[PDB]
Amino acid sequence: KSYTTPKKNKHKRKKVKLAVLKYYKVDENGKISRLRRECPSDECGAGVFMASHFDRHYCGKCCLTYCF
Amino acid sequence: MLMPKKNRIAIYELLFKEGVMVAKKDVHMPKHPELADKNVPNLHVMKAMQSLKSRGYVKEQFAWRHFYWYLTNEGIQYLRDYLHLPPEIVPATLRR
Amino acid sequence: HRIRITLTSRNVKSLEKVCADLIRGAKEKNLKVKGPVRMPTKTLRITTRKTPCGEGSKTWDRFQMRIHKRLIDLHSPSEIVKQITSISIEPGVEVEVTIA
Amino acid sequence: GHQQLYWSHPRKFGQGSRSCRVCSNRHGLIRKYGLNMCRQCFRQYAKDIGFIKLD
Amino acid sequence: MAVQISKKRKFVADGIFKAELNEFLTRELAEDGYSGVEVRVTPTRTEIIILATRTQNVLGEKGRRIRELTAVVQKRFGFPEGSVELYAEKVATRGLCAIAQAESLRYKLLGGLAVRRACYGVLRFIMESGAKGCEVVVSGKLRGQRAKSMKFVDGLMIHSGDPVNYYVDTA
RNA sequence: CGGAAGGGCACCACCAGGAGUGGAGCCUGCGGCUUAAUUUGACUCAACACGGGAAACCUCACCCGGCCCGGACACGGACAGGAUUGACAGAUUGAUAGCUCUUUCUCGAUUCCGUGGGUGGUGGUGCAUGGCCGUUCUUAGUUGGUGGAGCGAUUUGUCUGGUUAAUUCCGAUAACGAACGAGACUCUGGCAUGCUAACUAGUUACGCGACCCCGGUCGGCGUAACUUCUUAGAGGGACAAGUGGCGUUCAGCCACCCGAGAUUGAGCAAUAACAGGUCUGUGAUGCCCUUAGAUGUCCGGGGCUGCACGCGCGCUACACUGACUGGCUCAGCGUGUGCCUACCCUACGCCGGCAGGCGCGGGUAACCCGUUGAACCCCAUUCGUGAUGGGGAUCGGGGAUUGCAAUUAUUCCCCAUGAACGAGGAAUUCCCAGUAAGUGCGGGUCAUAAGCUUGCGUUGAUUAAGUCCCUGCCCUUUGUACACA
Repeated sequence: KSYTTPKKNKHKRKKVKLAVLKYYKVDENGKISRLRRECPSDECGAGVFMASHFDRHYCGKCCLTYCF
Repeated sequence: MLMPKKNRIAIYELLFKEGVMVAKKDVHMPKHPELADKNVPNLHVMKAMQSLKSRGYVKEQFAWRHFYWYLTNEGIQYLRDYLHLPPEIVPATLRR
Repeated sequence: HRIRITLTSRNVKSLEKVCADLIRGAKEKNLKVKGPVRMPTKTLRITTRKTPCGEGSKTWDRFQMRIHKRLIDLHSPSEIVKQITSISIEPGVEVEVTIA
Repeated sequence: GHQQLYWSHPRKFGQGSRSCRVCSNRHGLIRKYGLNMCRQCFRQYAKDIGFIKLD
Repeated sequence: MAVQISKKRKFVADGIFKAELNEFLTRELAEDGYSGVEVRVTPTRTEIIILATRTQNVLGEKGRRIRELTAVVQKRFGFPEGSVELYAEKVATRGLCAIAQAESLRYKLLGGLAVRRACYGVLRFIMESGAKGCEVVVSGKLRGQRAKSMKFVDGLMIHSGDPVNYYVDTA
């Protein structure tokens, strides 16, 4: 049957080209600079970066929040 | 059915160490009653065995609450090619 | 040394044959044996509808399951009791052996 | 979450937590002596269980 | 037992065990000629004779389906390793078995033999095997949409009383 | 089929009565009305406390909104420069659903987008069905083989007469040999002082201990025998056996001595049929419909209870043959700790009037509840014919139990308010012996729960041993212009 209220669309996945390129900062010597904070959790030691939002930092799958 | 790779390998390893496998008709189960070591939910077990059944690799039976699967030789060869195991070791249902 | 045998069964004459065989075995092995004591029977009563739906005259079933239980005491060691109870068993009678 | 609301219902009681062990329906359950099955399948399989109409 | 179940629940659970086991082997050994089971419980072991017609067809490839059925019972009923044993045995004088002739007749009708010829063949086979009487009632839709029920009865056949419980066989 | 004749049978029929319904209140179901929904099947016996249907969730099939794919598998694209899940913050939302909107972290080939296709459906179809149940039909009817009558459908056997609950037999007979049903069968109940047995039951005698004046009581303890009381096994006992009458002196009927019964009740129950109910019992199933904004499934709430009305099954009363208060005294069917299952029956001691709460115990059951100390009934005061101390509808305040959640009072208890109802019209239901009826106790529905149903126990009658008068059924004959009769 015909409807009046429009349906709610699916959340379109915003794809990110080369998401690892936005993590580190490269130098001409043999060193790297880490922009985003690593998560200090036990299940994710050092290989997992955290989200760099505009006001506070957050790690998703362990749900760890750092506010200012 | 997006499944964990660890649970998929565990259910296929149980299906390879014994070809016939049972399951309980209940979607709302946290853990499988036979393999209580891993997570392995019963809905994942039923849908993985239904995916094996729909392409004709296993035999289906039912007794009032429980789905029974009899693994055939084509399923033996498919699990061997999937797990990359040598053909010398055999499942326990052909043991004598 | 006072070892207790509980005989639970659904059928009547098969249980009678089993307990008579136990009596004859105890009499041939010549030990102090008490009489077989009859516990009172139990009639499991189920009253349901004959009709799958509820359309028609109100009829009711009487499903009756009659279970029976006897006990036999023996003044003998455990090897004699296991030797008697390991011979001539049939599916109609369940045997429970209590040491104390 | 979906995992937090897919099984948020307490099934510790009621006639919908229990069901038949043949049909898995929620009507006419014989919970007596641990049968846990409907009366139609009980009438169907009473000869296999052992219940007989004596009187 | 550590949980200490009652005997009232125990005999009922044994009856449900026999009913579910009978239905499972009826649905699973239908094409091979299933006719019954007989179970024996001993200390630490549980023997069971499957009573069927085609023993080679119920064993398969050197007891493979028998080992599959032992694994079915072991996985579903929680039995320990090697605590249950199955043995297939051939039905003597299978023409008197009512459910074997019933499964033969439904597989004939599934293969595509006609109803009248199939009932004549079943009745002739059981009267050659030697029986007191028969009652072959095939109910369903025949030669159209209206339900037409047939009935092929000859010989002595009792219907009422206590002898109908264990003097005839109904399938 | 006959408001045609001749017989027999039936308290789902009558006579004679007994208890009732229809009169009042309440509960449940149905129709109708209203509503987003008041989900739906069934409409005479054979629908209407029926679907085990005593629904806050679930059941739920209905409505209002929101998740998810649990769309397998195959084909064509996308992709490791990443196919696609999960994610607390702030707005939204109902929820601490990333369900969405702005910002980004994470999952790792399981997945996504289209085309075929499958699964699921308490969706429709019981006029497609299978199975089950009910009914025709609790009555005694039904069918081959051979032979006979008739061209044939058909008839005899399958009955003139007697008898029986019965096509049950006697006996004539174009019939003979037979078959299903009935009968026969199984179980339940009293008869056993005889057998088998008993420390999961008792009896008799003692050893004591307590009390009263040698004797009496003690479920207070233990033991030398036993099963009489308790239980369950083999049995036996009743068969018209005997006598007196009626009757072809056959089939059978009545009374009576002896005797526990000289007709206990239930189950099964023939051929053939129902356009009976069930697709809402099934992963029993055919056809049609939906299948991603779902008729799949889950969550939150409501509803299935709604109220100017009528009908059906039940409960309470209309009272002195009764109400209230104390004292006394008697059972058996039974049930009891769960695969998931998260939920058992309770002894005893304290807190409280109460519902109940707290602790250790017992019990997987003749061990513990429990000698199952249940009601009517028995005895003694209060009442005095007043809608009164009958009755408890309605309604307010409060306290606890079960559950995540009681509001539309889940249930239980305390106080208070105190309606109709003065034995009920036409009409109608059930029944004749431990029967009706009064009365209470168990199981199912159950977490909380019986105004229902099925079993069991106590007290326990009036009236009848007949009939086709009414309502129907079964044989014979007759008539038919009916054969969805």
